[PDB]
Amino acid sequence: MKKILVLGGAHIDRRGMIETETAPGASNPGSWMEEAGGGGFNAARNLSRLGFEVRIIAPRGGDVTGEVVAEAARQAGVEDTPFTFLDRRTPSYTAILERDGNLVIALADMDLYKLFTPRRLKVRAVREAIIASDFLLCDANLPEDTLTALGLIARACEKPLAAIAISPAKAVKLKAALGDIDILFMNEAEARALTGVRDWPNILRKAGLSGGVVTRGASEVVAFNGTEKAILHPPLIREVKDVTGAGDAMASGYLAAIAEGKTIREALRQGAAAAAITVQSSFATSQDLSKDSVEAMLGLVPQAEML
Ligand SMILES: [Ca+2]
Ligand SMILES: [Ca+2]
Ligand SMILES: [Cl-]
Ligand code: NA
Repeated sequence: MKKILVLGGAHIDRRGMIETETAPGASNPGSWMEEAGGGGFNAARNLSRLGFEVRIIAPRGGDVTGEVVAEAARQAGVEDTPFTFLDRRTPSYTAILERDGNLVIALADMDLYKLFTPRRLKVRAVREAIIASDFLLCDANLPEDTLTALGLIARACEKPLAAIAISPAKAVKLKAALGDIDILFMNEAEARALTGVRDWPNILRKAGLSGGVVTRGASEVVAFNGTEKAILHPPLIREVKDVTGAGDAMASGYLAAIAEGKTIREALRQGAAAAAITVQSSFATSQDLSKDSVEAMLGLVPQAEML
C-alpha cells in the first residue's frame, strides 16, 4: 500500500489572542495566527510525513483561506485535489483566547461539508481517485449518507477503508458504514456515542465494525481486527507517560503500520509512538512526525499485549 486517498475535512484554524488583560464582553487588542487543520487533513499530512503518497479531497471555497490550506497540503507533500465551490467560503474554526491561553469562545463554520453529498461522491472523477488509491481514509465531517455511500464504493472497489470519528456528535454518522470500515479511530466518548477498555472489540464487532482503535486518557489503548485484539501496558519509570493526542497522530501511526502490513500489536506501538511525539513538550507538534522520529520514540513506548 503506497497510495492513500483521504476524503474529509480540511479547514482554516484562526486563533486570536488578547495582548493585555481581558475586558470581557468588550473589544480587546489582539493578533491572529492562522493555520490549516481538520481531522482528515491532519491525518493526510501525517501519513505523507511517514512516507506515503497521499492525496486529499475536501470541500473547499473559492477564497484565500482555501489557498492557505492548499499551501499547507503542498508543504507536507499531500496532493490537494479539492471539491471547490468558487462562490463559497472554506470551512473555518475561529477562537479568541485570553493572553494566558484560556479559550474565551470559538465559532465553527463547517456548513460547506454538507455539499459533499452522495450524488457528488458518485461522480466518475471521485471513483477514479478511489481506483488510483491503495487505501482510503475518511472522517465523520462528511454527511452520514455520504459516509454510507463511500463504504459501498470501497466495498465494490476492494479498497480498505479507515475512518476518524472526530467527535461523539459526529461518530454516529458512521453507523451504516460500519460494516465497510476496516479501521475506525476513536477515543472513549466517541465509542460510547456510536455504540450505544479491553471490552470495546466484542461490543464493537457485533455493531458490525471489524476493526478499530479506542483510546482512554493518557495511557490506555485497545486495538482490534477480525480475530485479534491488543492493549497497551502502563508505562514503566523510563517510559513515555502520554501516548494520546488530538487523534490524528495515533491514527496516522497505526494506519501507517497496518498499510505496511505489521501486526495490530506493532501498529498499536507505532501509533502510540506517533501520538507521544506530538505531545512530548508544550511545543511538540505533528510537524515532528517522520519515520525516523517514530523509530526514535518507539523504544520508550510501553509493550503491547495480544489478548
Ligand atoms: Ca497588536
Ligand atoms: Ca452497512
Ligand atoms: Cl475536524
Ligand atoms: Na494525551
